[PDB]
Amino acid sequence: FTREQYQQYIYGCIRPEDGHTTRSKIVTLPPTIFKPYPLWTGKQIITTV
Amino acid sequence: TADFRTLERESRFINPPKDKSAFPLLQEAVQPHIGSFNALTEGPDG
Amino acid sequence: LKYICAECSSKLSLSRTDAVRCKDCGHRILLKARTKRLVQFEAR
Amino acid sequence: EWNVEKFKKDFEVNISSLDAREANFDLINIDTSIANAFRRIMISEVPSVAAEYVYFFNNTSVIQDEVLAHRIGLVPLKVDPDMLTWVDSNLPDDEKFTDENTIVLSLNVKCTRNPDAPKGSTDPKELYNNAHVYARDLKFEPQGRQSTTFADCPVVPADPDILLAKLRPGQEISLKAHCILGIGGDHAKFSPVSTASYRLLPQINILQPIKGESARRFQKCFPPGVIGIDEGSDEAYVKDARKDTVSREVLRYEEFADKVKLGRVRNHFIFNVESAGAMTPEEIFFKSVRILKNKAEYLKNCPI
Amino acid sequence: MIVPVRCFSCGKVVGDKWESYLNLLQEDELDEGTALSRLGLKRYCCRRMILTHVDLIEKFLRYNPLEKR
Amino acid sequence: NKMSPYELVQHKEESDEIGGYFIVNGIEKLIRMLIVQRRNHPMAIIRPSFANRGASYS
Amino acid sequence: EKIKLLTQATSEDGTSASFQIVEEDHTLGNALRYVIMKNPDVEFCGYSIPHPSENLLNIRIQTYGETTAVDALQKGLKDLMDLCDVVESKFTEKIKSM
Amino acid sequence: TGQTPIVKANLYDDYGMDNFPNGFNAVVAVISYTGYDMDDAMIINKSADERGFGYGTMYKTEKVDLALNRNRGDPITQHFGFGNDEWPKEWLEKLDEDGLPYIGTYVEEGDPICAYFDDTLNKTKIKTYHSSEPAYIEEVNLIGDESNKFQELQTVSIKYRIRRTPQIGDKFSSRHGQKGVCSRKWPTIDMPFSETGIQPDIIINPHAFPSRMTIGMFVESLAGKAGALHGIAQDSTPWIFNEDDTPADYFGEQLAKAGYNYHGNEPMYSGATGEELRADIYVGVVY
Ligand SMILES: [Zn+2]
Ligand SMILES: [Zn+2]
Repeated sequence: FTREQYQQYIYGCIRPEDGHTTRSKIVTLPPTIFKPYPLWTGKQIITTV
Repeated sequence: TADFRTLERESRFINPPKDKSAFPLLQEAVQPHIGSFNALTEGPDG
Repeated sequence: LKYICAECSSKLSLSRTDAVRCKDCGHRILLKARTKRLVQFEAR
Repeated sequence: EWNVEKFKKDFEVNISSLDAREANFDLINIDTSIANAFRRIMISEVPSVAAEYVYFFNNTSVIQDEVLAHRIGLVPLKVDPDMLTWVDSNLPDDEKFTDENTIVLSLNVKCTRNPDAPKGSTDPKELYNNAHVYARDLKFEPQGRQSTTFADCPVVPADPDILLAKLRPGQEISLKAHCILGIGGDHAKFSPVSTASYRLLPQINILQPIKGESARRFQKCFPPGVIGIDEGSDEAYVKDARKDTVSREVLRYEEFADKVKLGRVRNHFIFNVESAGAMTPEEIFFKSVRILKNKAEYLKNCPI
Repeated sequence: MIVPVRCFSCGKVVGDKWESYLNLLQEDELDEGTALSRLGLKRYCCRRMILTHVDLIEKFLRYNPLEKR
Repeated sequence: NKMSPYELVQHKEESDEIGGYFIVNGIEKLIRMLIVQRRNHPMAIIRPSFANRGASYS
Repeated sequence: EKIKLLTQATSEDGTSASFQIVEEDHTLGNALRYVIMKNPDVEFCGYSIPHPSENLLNIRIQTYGETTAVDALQKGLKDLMDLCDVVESKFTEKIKSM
Repeated sequence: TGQTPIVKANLYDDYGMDNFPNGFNAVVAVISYTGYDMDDAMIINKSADERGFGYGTMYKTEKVDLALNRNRGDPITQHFGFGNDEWPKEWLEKLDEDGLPYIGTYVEEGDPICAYFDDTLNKTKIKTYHSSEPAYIEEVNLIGDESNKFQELQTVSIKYRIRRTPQIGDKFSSRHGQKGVCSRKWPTIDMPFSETGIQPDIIINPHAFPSRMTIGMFVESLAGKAGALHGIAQDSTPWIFNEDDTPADYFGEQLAKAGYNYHGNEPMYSGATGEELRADIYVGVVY
């Protein structure tokens, strides 16, 4: 997942204003692959979920 | 393949047959009901 | 004329204590005809 | 880095065809997020005029009233949606339908038996009088100041042969219909578009050369304008990557499971906008990029 | 019962094409595949409206309570 | 009884209308069919309730 | 009452803040999310619908600093405006040539 | 508006079932897209039945009998029509001068359906609509009594019609036992869409197939789509296919001659995000 896709799947399920988060700010992870362009593996979706 | 019987389905909707009915196989589905009441009045020995 | 014979489709009226039958054939079922009135619909 | 001048260099439009109803055109180097945002407006949020309130005075026909009212609502009306404004729903019915908000349509048709029909006829157009009610029988009645601004163009339906009802003698239909604006998110009758959707440009990538007698069977597994054979050497190439329906027929044959792959150009959209009749498909897409600009402009000025 | 205006999938106006279709099957002796293509019905959602319309209103209309018989 | 499907329409019934049913108080009733033992054939039957006709019944 | 800053999700610094837009579908929320993820100061951004049967739309914007989350939203609405002003011009330049 | 099926047995046209249409051909995609259709549920395109997809009505008839409280020639105390008392002018709207309702009037709960004058109380009582679902009055019969002496009317049959637009929670089904209620009339711009431009007006889950093993619905999808393209109907009376001529091969080679996929699939896109989906989505029309 690219960075626009990665941050869309997290806010589509957390939504901090309904109090599903515990930090009042969505924290993320560094991507799995830095070069040539950043990508997040789908393991790492549920890691930050 | 089958066929859509358009221009025959449509013509039979406009004017029904003045002779005997189309689809005679539907009339044989109730002959054990129709022909059973017809035996009460007609047939052999009255 | 507010009624229709169900048999012969002749339109007719029906006064007080009058017999329910068509004046043209002895049929006992009258159909109340539809008089022109506003009926408001939403086209949905 | 992204900029509005970097997008202005890479974006271009490649228009294929025009017609009074259908327009085929392309958007290059634009996102799927924006190209979907244009077709979601063309179906749902671009206005059109359709019949919403139908006022039956008499209906003794076989098709009942809410269904016959529903069919008048689905009739497309050839009228410019810019010629009249929006209604306010909270206003009462005396003050809501003004002549700047509402076009009135009437349908008065009576059926009677034709005594001059030939013997043994079957055709109901000759055996009866006014037996079929069409969309052209919806007569336009201008009220107020719209007898002048619609004198140049009356409200005729876009498809005048739409069969509304069928009648037998003795039966009649008498109604009035107030048609107003609305969007396709409200009801399907306000979408001014038959269909508006994109397919992305397919990318037929021949990996290994298909020279020989396998270039008549590789050509057969596509639409005929897609693959051609080269003249200077017998060699299948891509003539036009637009004409292919993505059928993946080459993947059924194990001969071509190494020599070709079927990708997709991820930013070359092919819009196919088909108008229902009220507007040109040039104008619907032109409104839909104006609706999205005004939609972001409304949030830019509203206080947070 | 009667021909549907504006087919159920895309929204193409279809209801003006019933009486032309029966003209293009009886007078012009065509099969159903060519007649749906000549009327401009290309998408198969549009094609299954005129191909599979029953037109059952003609069977309803022979019960007219407003005329003698 | 012998009406054409034209004549069944003119007598308001239905064109290909099959009968079979009684009309009772405006309601279309139907007497069902029952499956039942064949006529005129004596079939050998083992039932434990034949023993309960008294003593020594098999 | 069209745009509304959700006070229980905003930050005191102003860098992180949620927004709630009434009667907006995926049409604007996906287009606005793409344009402001092109900003090299936005850290997090995404849109979400709380329930499809209610015409509501939430949008998160979190940024690295040196800009508030409202000032990011105002830039992304300006640049989604200008992106619709160049797809309007080139479609007009090709329909005049035709 | 019923339709005749694309995919039908040869016994269908032999029993005259075209006289009685019981459903409609629907563009059915077998896709997990929605999230609202898992166990047995299913969705409709919203703009499908804004156009009249699957619309139906319900007719309900009650008999208003004014002569069931007396016996043997005693004078009738209850007459249809209005009297001379001060009865409220509110119910001239629903009722005619003879105490009968008009044809086509919209009647919700509490509205009068007939007015009758009484003699033992000297007051016009109305009978009212004892149902919480609103209706329209379609026809009013006058059931006259048959006797040697002629009698004023005491029995009137009134028929209602009720608009049953397909709401969500209504059960639809296929011709293979795939029942299920409707979840949400999903909007057209949010539905998936093919490259041809169409959108499926029914979504069924692919998880309704493996435990149920209704492979006859997968092959009605091929046979339905390959028939609407060529304008033909295919017979589907059973055991016309062997194990050597599979109908996946019969209706597959018809879809290849039209330019569509052999396996019944189509490239589809999402309505929400607008992206190319992974695999070609399995579509086609079933009844
Ligand atoms: Zn009479
Ligand atoms: Zn269509």
